[PDB]
Amino acid sequence: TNIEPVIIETRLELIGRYLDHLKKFENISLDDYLSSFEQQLITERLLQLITQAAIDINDHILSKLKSGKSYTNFEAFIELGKYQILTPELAKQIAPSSGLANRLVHEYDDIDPNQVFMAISFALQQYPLYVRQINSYLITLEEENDLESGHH
Amino acid sequence: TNIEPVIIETRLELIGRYLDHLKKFENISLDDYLSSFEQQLITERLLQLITQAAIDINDHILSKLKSGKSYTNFEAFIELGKYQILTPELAKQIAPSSGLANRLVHEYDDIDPNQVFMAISFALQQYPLYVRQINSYLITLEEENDLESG
Repeated sequence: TNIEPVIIETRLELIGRYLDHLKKFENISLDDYLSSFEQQLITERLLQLITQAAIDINDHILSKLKSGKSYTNFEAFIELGKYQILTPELAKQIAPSSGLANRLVHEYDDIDPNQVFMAISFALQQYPLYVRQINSYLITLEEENDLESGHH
Repeated sequence: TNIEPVIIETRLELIGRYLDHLKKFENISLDDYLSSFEQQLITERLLQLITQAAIDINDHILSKLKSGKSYTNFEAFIELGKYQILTPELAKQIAPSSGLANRLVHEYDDIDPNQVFMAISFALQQYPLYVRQINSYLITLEEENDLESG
């Protein structure tokens, strides 16, 4: 209806490409990761852009569904889970990771690579589910719109 | 004055680490760069962190030297040059790179690697001078602090 699918689809595509490259680190050992600033830089940027892309999708959706309402990045995930856009279970699991987009940008003097190593596996598990659920939401909206007004 | 040297020293140390790694990309060819997403990710984050660290230093300095006044990231560089904390020549050269910290974070769907490639060379030429000039400024603060005490 009011949401613009191209803004969302573009970001879902980028998240897919970011995840494809992040998956190359799925089996890296702790020792190898902690020894390589270069691999930390790659994964930190990928995690930052995945989470920021998801934040931008969420803000756009809520700007059309809950116009004039303000949400923190954490609250935005939970609200999508309340309205069946994400499952409440995924929303609650993935909402903490929303702080990564901020800490990797502004708390660069305080990045513990042991913690980022864990965030890699959490993102590879959670954000493919996020992409599929947002994508399913788009399909449902389009179907409901087609049913309401005939084929588009 | 009310400046906390630890804030500036920690960011200068981080900029030094980032520049040492960015230096590994000083002589790469553009065609290879365009073909490597991993090279683009590494250099993008290094440029983002260098510029954000400098912005943070500049914001701290000006929050004490010009409290109450607000500056954009571009204007913060120029103001430091105006007060000879940086040279006006370096401040003018380096101020446009200050937008990198925002574009690499929020305009991730609109990054031209050809422009980032150019930004590598600019940052390798300009931010070593920035680090030296800020370090000279810290020394003047320590000298002043030595006078006020002993």
